[PDB]
Amino acid sequence: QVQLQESGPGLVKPSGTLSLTCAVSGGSISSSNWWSWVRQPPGKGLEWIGEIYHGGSTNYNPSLKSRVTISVDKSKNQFSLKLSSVTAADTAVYYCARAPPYCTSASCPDDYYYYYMDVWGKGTTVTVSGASTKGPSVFPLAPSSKSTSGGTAALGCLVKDYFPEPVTVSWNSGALTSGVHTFPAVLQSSGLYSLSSVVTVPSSSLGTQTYICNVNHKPSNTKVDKRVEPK
Amino acid sequence: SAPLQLGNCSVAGWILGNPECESLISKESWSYIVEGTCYPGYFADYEELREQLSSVSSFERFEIFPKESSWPNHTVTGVTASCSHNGKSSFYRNLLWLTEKNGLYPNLSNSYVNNKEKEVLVLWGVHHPSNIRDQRAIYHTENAYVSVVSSHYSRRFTPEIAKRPKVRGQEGRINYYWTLLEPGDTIIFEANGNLIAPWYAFALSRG
Amino acid sequence: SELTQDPAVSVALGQTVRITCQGDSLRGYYASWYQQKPGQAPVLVIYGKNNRPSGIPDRFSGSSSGNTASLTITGAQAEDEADYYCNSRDSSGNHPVVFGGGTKLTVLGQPKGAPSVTLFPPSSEELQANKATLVCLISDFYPGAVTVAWKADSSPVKAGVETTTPSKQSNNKYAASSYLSLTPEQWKSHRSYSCQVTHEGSTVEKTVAPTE
Ligand SMILES: *[C@@H]1O[C@H](CO)[C@@H](O)[C@H](O)[C@H]1NC(C)=O
Repeated sequence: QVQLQESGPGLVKPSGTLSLTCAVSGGSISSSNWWSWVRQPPGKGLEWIGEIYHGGSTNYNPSLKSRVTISVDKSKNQFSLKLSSVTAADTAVYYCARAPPYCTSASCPDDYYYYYMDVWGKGTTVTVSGASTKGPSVFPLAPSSKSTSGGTAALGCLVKDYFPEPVTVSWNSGALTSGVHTFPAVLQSSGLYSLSSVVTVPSSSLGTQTYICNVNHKPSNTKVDKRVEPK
Repeated sequence: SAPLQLGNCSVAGWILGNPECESLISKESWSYIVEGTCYPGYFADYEELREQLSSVSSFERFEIFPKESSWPNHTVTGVTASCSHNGKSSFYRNLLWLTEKNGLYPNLSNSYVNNKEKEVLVLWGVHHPSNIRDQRAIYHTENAYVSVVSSHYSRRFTPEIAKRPKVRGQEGRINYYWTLLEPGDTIIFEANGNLIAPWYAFALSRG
Repeated sequence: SELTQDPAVSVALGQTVRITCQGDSLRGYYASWYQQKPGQAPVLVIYGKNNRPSGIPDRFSGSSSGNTASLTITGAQAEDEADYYCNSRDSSGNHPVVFGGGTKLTVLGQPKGAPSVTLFPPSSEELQANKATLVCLISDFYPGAVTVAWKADSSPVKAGVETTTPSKQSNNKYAASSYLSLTPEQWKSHRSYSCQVTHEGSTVEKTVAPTE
């Protein structure tokens, strides 16, 4: 019933301030709920950041209290997160979630002593680096009759030279998920990322059907709809 | 004129629906009683209620407000360890612990008209949390009100918070109140929180 | 306090596994469990005393005994291979929330598969942009141990090679990608380029050429 939309920049300079915003739909921010924030560094586990009650009371992680500030804006039904003095340790994936109300005394029903986070945001990747944002160069990976293997052939798109993470690739604006496989990005020596998204498509259709990959790199607000034709 | 025997139960626990008094309520009439709060609190006009229940002639337990339909957009599944039964947490058989649903406790109202041609015994409770943090966690509102009004009864409850000594593993209290509804009379409940709503009532003659 | 759990555990398909999470913050409040698959967000699977959100099969069951909460998966399946985190709020002080270290669950009994290799030559648009890149895509191999070698006209090549770490596809098989960056004349001046993919001593090699 209640969903969470996340917003914010994907790149933050060192010593700067991280700023994210979570938007509440299907419910009022002024409800008995603890709006929380969670982050996850690359390759590590989940880390709780803090929570805020709609009255204004906050509760933060003791290890991050010096640099964390969580606010609430009842005018727009949103709650934000601000983290100052960022370093490479703050490069992580950040989530906004919802937690139920709870009690400190025994004068409550049993269901008010649970802790969980059932509604989550989709996740915003934040990178701490001094480099500059760069849009991607999308090149087609055309299907040739030498890379074919039976009644189906493989075609894809090459997303090259972008920064920072991430990049999402869909095919035919979502109307294609037959064999869609998007590979994790690779990090070049120049500091720019690159990944490929390939799809499995029948050998009979490659000559007559038009296939388009929809590359999205929101850190630069760039959307590239590239068409992949046979050679 | 056989007596009604409660066994190990008191009149308070029997009339409220204590989960430890489920095997009782065997008669429709009796001349005297032979004889208890699972969630601590005060029982107002208790010994006067025992006088009025000492001898009845047409006793009957009915559902005053069904578990569903009566209180929409409020949670009705509230149970506690103070009212344990078979190791499982439970609550009174005749009362509902109304709590917020989806983070909201909207202003609430419901009424019942006595069309059972006898006197109807309606009982309810008023919950007093022990800290203001849990008050807003359960009922959203900070200043709560509970309005009970009939043609011969009228009282508004403004529950406020205090830290009280530990009793039955609990430090908050629930005060229990009751009133008699004459035939044709109407009773209306209004609250924005802290209401232990009536779930089952009793119809009786004589007293 | 803090929550500690074993970093890894394995279970065969159709059997039962018990992921245990220990901490002094478990007696106070009730613990919750999350399932997280690679590249995705965590989803709540257990909260309270064995209460499942709508959409979680009854194979997932949670329990607690003292300072120990457990997540039990009955009749494990291949779709259950993910990370599992316990979560609870501490009962003292400002009541901070602590996450467990997570438990990587591996579901054993998956059939082994030879890698499937597809090598793409540089697109004409990239060449006309004065750049060349060879894309070697590997997929559907298990286990996820794969070493890649590139060849220019049968001579090994190490300059310009970038290979990703093996990642898990939706079918629980592993996949990886290899890139060799060239110049449009380094590409056109050779006879062929190859991508050697080794997987348990067995090598699959695909070859592209500018003339074709
Ligand atoms: C409930 O009633 C009180 C007084 O009658 C009123 O002030 C309050 O606004 C009502 N609740 C809501 C949600 O409006």
